[PDB]
Amino acid sequence: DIVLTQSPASLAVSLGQRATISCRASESVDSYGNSFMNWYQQKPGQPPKLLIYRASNLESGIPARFSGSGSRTDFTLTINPVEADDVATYYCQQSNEDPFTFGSGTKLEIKRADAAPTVSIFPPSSKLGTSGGASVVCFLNNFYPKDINVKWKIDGSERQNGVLNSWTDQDSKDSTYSMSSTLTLTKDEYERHNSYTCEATHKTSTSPIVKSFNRNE
Amino acid sequence: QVQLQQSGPELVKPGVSVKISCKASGYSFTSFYIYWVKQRPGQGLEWIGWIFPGSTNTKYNEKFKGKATLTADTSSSTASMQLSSLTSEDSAVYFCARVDGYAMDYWGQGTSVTVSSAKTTAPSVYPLAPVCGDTTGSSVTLGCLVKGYFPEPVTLTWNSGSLSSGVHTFPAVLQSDLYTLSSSVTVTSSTWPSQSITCNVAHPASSTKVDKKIEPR
Repeated sequence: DIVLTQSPASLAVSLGQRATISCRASESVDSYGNSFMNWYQQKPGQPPKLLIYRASNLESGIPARFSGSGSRTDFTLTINPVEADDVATYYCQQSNEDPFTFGSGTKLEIKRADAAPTVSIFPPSSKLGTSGGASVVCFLNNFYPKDINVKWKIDGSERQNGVLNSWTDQDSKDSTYSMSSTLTLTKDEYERHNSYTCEATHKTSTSPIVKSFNRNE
Repeated sequence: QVQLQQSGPELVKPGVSVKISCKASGYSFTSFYIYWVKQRPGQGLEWIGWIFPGSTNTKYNEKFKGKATLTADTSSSTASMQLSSLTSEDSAVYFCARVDGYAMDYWGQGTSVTVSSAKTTAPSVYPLAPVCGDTTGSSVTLGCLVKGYFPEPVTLTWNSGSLSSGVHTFPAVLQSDLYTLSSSVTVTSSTWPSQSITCNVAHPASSTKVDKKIEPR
């Protein structure tokens, strides 16, 4: 009912620097005398955690580095300095009237030194062959930034059918990303070809990291 | 110690109502408001309605009025929400929150409801040992493949939870009405295979607790 918009939608801030988050309102929530604007921190898989209520007053247990301000419709939350465990989507909510509404979302991400992924290729297990399946797994662990492309090659030729990808959220300590790719194939298709290469291009190096295995062993 | 304990995950067919419980402990149940919040996967937060455990007093969001009903039992100190005839746009994470005017102080874990009209399928656990060949050295990675299951979630554990520091758990991605999820653990070469590293996989719907030891191929 009362629209709350957050700017920007996503911000990148280096460790130890200042981050500014805005929350615009369609109606003045500060009515009657005091501001009824709350702030929340939500890490993936976890419920939102209340940081600051009424724009100014912080909740007990929350560090003083989390600071909020604003009145009427324009409200701002700042974190100074930022830490590795600040990776979360931050929300502003309003009380006042009439059905309670949350903000819009603003994802916080940390900029750090560029890291190269440690690539590890895994052949299908012996129990996969008995079931009739064949999944070749490839893990890309601890790298920055998030932008990465994985290309599967079977016997020198690229394969894009049956590729399953999943990206992790930023680490609460390392502030790094991780990705896993799997070739969902059948036993009939697996035994016909020999070489399987996992290839990944990144900003850290022009040469792609190629990890491969042969079925012949 | 104020706590809110919500129920487990839920799989429902379209056109079936469901009750979601929220157990409260550590405070006087009848003296505080309890708000309920909906979260569409990969989206923002939605306020559903509040309930006062003292007596029958509720106010709902106009978008949820004819769908959500709130009840509270004083003797068991549990807040319960019923959601009538669930659709595709109802598959979300529902939260219960303790509110002391006018901010949500304490939260539950959140119940993940999925609809979803597919059959519940058993997960298949596959151990991922390093590429064939008697070791490589330095620091080797181990993996665990969970292929073809329904529905969410799957709780992944390594050695009952002792070696849970260098673990990368990947979010599940749906393919052809089936979920797939992987986990990788990176350990030093000195502690493998001298120390036995096991993969603990648990699934609620199929009621399966498959434990698999990763042994060199």
